Amino acid sequence: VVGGTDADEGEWPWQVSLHALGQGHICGASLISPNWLVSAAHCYIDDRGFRYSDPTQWTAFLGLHDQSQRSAPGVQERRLKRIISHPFFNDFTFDYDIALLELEKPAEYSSMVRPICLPDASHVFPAGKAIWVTGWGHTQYGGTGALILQKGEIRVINQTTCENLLPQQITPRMMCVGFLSGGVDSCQGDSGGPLSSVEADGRIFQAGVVSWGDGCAQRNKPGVYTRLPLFRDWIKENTGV
Amino acid sequence: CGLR
Ligand SMILES: N=C(N)c1cccc(COc2cc(OCc3cccc(C(=N)N)c3)cc(C(=O)N[C@H]3CC[C@H](N)CC3)c2)c1
Repeated sequence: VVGGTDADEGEWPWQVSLHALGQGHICGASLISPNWLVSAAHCYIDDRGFRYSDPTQWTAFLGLHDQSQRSAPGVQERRLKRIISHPFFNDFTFDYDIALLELEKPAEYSSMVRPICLPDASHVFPAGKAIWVTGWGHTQYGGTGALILQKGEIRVINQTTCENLLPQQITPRMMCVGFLSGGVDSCQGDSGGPLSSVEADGRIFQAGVVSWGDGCAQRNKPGVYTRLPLFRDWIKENTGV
Repeated sequence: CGLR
C-alpha cells in the first residue's frame, strides 16, 4: 500500500497473508468462512521456476500483523487443499481475476481472525464511497514490502472515468478505486487482498480484490480491483458460503 | 462477519 499507515493489531481480522514455500509473502487473501478464502487468480499461475497454481506449495497466515512475527499469539497458520481459479480468468487482461482457496483445516474465530461480509449480487458500491485497502505490499512503486500491515483510504471511481483512464483495459468485472490525483494506492504484494467497505450498521463488506495497476499511487492511474457482488452466486456455488 |  502506497500512502498508507500502520493498521492497529486485529483491525482487519479478515486479512490473510499467503506465503509460497521458501519465498515468504506473495499475495493477500480474505477470510470469508471457517474453510474459505477469496484471493486473486493471478497469484496462482505457474511459472518455469515455481508451481504457484499448486495448493500444497502455500501457507495461509490468519491474524498476522507483522511479517517478522508469524508465530505471535493469535496468529493461525494453515495449508491449502484446493485453489479454484475462476474458469473465465484471462491471463493477459486480468479479467475474472478471482480465486477461492480452501483451508486444509478450519480457521478458528477469535478477535484477530474473523470473516469479512460478502455483498449480495445486486449490491452496488457507489462512485465516491470511501473504502480501505490493506496489505503488506510495496509502500512505493519500485519500492519494498511492509513488515506491519498497511491500511489506506481510497474512493470508488466512476466506471466510465476508469475505462477512459486505462483504455481497452477495463472490463465490467473491474473497478477503479483510489484518487485521480494518486498518492494512495495498492501496489505489488497487495494482490489478492480485500477492499473493506464500512456499511450502513458499521459492519465491513468486501468491495473488491486487489488486481493490477499501472505503477502505484501515479496521477490518473488508480488501482484496479475485481468486483465482488458479481461473484456472489459463483462463491455460493463453489463453497456453500 | 465484518467487525472486531
Ligand atoms: N497500482 C496497483 N493498484 C497495483 C496493485 C497490485 C499489483 C500491481 C502491479 O503488479 C503486477 C501487475 C501485473 O500486470 C499485468 C497486467 C495485467 C492487466 C493489465 C495490465 C495493464 N497495464 N493494462 C497489466 C502482473 C503482475 C504479475 O504478478 N505477473 C506474474 C504472472 C505470472 C508470471 N509467470 C510471473 C509474473 C504483477 C499494481
